[PDB]
Amino acid sequence: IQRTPKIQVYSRHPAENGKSNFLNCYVSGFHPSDIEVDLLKNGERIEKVEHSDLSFSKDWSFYLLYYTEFTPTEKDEYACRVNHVTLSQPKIVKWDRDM
Amino acid sequence: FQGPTSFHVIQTSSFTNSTWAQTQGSGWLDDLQIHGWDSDSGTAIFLKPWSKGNFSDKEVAELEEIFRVYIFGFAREVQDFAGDFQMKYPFEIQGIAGCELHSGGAIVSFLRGALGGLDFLSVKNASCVPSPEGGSRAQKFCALIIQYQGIMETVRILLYETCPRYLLGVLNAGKADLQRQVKPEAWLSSGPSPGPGRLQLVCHVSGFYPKPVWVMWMRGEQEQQGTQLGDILPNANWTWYLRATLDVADGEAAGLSCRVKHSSLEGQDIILYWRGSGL
Ligand SMILES: *[C@@H]1O[C@H](CO[C@@H]2O[C@@H](C)[C@@H](O)[C@@H](O)[C@@H]2O)[C@@H](O[C@@H]2O[C@H](CO)[C@@H](O[C@@H]3O[C@H](CO[C@H]4O[C@H](CO)[C@@H](O)[C@H](O)[C@@H]4O)[C@@H](O)[C@H](O[C@H]4O[C@H](CO)[C@@H](O)[C@H](O)[C@@H]4O)[C@@H]3O)[C@H](O)[C@H]2NC(C)=O)[C@H](O[C@@H]2O[C@@H](C)[C@@H](O)[C@@H](O)[C@@H]2O)[C@H]1NC(C)=O
Ligand SMILES: CCCCCCCC/C=C\CCCCCCCC(=O)O[C@@H](COC(=O)CCCCCCCCCCCCCCC)COP(=O)(O)OC[C@@H](N)C=O
Ligand SMILES: *[C@@H]1O[C@H](CO)[C@@H](O[C@@H]2O[C@H](CO)[C@@H](O)[C@H](O)[C@H]2NC(C)=O)[C@H](O[C@@H]2O[C@@H](C)[C@@H](O)[C@@H](O)[C@@H]2O)[C@H]1NC(C)=O
Ligand SMILES: *[C@@H]1O[C@H](CO)[C@@H](O)[C@H](O)[C@H]1NC(C)=O
Ligand SMILES: [Cl-]
Ligand SMILES: [Cl-]
Ligand SMILES: [Cl-]
Ligand SMILES: [Cl-]
Ligand SMILES: [Cl-]
Ligand SMILES: [Cl-]
Ligand SMILES: [Cl-]
Ligand code: NA
Ligand code: NA
Ligand code: NA
Repeated sequence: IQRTPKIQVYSRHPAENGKSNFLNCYVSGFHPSDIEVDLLKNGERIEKVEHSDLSFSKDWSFYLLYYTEFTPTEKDEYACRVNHVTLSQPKIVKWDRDM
Repeated sequence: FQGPTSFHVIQTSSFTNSTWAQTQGSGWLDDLQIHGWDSDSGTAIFLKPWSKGNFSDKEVAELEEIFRVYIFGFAREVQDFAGDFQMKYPFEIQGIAGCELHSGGAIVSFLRGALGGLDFLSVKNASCVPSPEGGSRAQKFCALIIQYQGIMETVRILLYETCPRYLLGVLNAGKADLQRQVKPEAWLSSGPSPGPGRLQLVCHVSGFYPKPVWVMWMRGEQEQQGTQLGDILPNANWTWYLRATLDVADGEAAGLSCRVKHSSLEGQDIILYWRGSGL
């Protein structure tokens, strides 16, 4: 049985338009380990993204953290895009300041 | 003392087909990564200046070679026995091994393995114990591995003799990072409505280190038992993020506060107050 990834997108600090911050995408609960994660700015892949090395929890499900420094604005949209063998096409979870 | 109390190594070995297999590995103090492993070269990556603990360059090189030979050897041996074990490709094997410092000072060692994301085996009292989920296959694996006294003895030494002194050495060598105190910041927000005539209030707590933290929704000095803690999420640079939520009826949100207690605050709790009608 393969397990699909859970994707959680959140900022390190409360969002304040024009102030330096970090966008995190925590991808967890998946199996097997092969996975593709990208952070997006207005649907375009962010090249300067850092990530953790593969780890797993007590139930053997894998998890990763992908993060990038960003400055939120009124109109710039951010998201996390993940592909895994359990998915037909990449799953996109948009960052939401109010959620 | 505060901070991590355990050290462990993890292995993820992915067998794509009969000719291709690759292993990923890493070294950790609880949730904090201190070693990387290059799958290609079969060499360790020391992520912190104190990652070698109190071990000499000689002993670190010896252990790297033990892991290099084991990682290459493990893929070689699984491929050779895959037919006998009725393995269908692709499959993935995971392993975790290490030791931990308990209250009272004892150091306990562990080793667990998985196949297909399910428990497969464990090591108790320096012996191979098949897990029920592993079935007949894990019973056959434990029979096979105990035929080779070389592997058993190397595992015993690493688990019960090498890991405990390594753990104490690296907890000491890394204390400036491991036992540091980083203050959290906290803020309030409004969550999606959980139901009719109900609001969800959210208390965000972020940037704290070490991991233990206390967050509660309050009415004065009274803890709200409805407080729901989300999962503790990682931040970059060894800090954490947590959301504490509370489902309330609109007319009952007034008078609520969120209280944060953390070792770095030295008794000065953070208190945020919910104020109504967008104030
Ligand atoms: C890396 O650090 C390890 C931990 O060191 C300690 O903690 C750190 C944080 C610092 O504060 C250090 O200054 C401090 O030493 C080192 O391992 C520890 O080494 C010491 C020896 O230096 C060793 O002590 C010996 O213990 C035995 C008894 O051990 C048995 O029983 C205990 C319970 O009582 C049990 O826990 C053990 O597992 C064993 O079953 C004792 O017989 C020795 O006594 C002799 O020596 C002392 C002087 O040292 C003397 O007064 C006595 O009269 C007698 O001659 C001695 O007390 C610790 O047990 C050991 N801790 C662990 C968990 O293994 C580590 O040292 C290296 O490995 C050791 C095993 C030993 O071979 C050392 O000589 C090595 O240098 C160090 N370096 C490395 C590379 O690992
Ligand atoms: C300072 C930074 C580091 C920190 C210190 C780390 C402390 C580590 C803590 C726990 C690790 C537990 C190790 C478990 C891996 C097995 C190692 C091994 O057997 O390896 C050998 C085994 O390698 C093989 O032969 C390949 C066979 C592997 C298949 C076996 C799979 C079984 C593994 C699970 C064990 C469960 C059974 C438990 C029963 C006790 C290879 O070693 P070698 O000595 O033979 O290589 C020689 C090298 N010196 C130069 O040539
Ligand atoms: C835990 O591991 C110990 C060390 O291997 C076991 O003791 C060993 O028992 C073997 C019997 O099959 C024997 O070859 C070893 O020489 C002896 N080791 C020692 C410490 O001298 C231990 O349990 C032992 O065996 C049982 C059957 C009884 O005779 C006990 O009195 C022994 O302690 C293992 N315990 C387990 C499996 O729960
Ligand atoms: C075996 O696996 C590798 C890794 O994905 C793949 O590139 C290769 O095509 C596979 N070999 C065959 C002949 O199927
Ligand atoms: Cl910042
Ligand atoms: Cl970045
Ligand atoms: Cl191979
Ligand atoms: Cl079988
Ligand atoms: Cl133990
Ligand atoms: Cl699998
Ligand atoms: Cl606030
Ligand atoms: Na920033
Ligand atoms: Na922006
Ligand atoms: Na938010």
